Amino acid sequence: EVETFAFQAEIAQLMSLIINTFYSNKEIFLRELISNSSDALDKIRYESLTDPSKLDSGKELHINLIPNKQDRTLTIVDTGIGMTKADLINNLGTIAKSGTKAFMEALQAGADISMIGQFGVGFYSAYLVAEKVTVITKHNDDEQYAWESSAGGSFTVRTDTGEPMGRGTKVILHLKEDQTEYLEERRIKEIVKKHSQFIGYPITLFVEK
Repeated sequence: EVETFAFQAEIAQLMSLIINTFYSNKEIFLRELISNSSDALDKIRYESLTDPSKLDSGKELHINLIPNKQDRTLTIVDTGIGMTKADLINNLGTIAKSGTKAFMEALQAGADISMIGQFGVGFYSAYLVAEKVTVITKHNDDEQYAWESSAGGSFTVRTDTGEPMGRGTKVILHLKEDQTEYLEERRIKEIVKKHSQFIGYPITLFVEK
C-alpha cells in the first residue's frame, strides 16, 4: 500500500526554485541535513531526561554518512527522535508553508539560497544535488515508514519493509549524474570540516570497498 500526496503549492514552488535556480554552492545541502539530524537528536535527548525509557529503542546518539558509488547514493543516518506518519505528511515535521514564505521574502531582500536553514526548510536543499530523495524513519510512537519524492509535485508514503532502524531517520540522496563528487571521501570530509566541525554528536564517514 502506497499513498500519494500533493505538496502544498508553496512547497512545490520552493522545490522548483531549488531545482531550477542557478546556484553553484550546492555543498550546503550536507550542512543542512547534518543540522536537522542534530536537532532530531537533541529532541530525543530532551525527552529522555525525564523518561529514560525513550531510549529503549537505542541508546547511541550519532550521525552516519554513507556514500555508495554503485547505487549513486549518499545517505545521512541519525538516531534522533524520528518522525510519525503524521509528521512525514506534514512536510517532514517542519513549518514549511510559512518558512517558505519567509525564505522567499528574504531572497527578494537580498538573502542567498545558502540561508535556507534559517527558515526551517533546510531539508529541501537536498534537491540541489539529488534527483530523488527517500526518507526512512521510525519514531517511538509509530511504525517504520518510507517517504519518497522526485519533486514534480507529489510525494509517497508507505510502510517500510527494509531493515528495521530501531529509532531515527535515514535520508537517502539519489544523486544527479553530475553531482557524484559528493560520494568522494575527500569531498565529504572537506564539507564536514568546513560547515559541521562543532556538531555535538559523533559524525562517522563510512568508506567503501
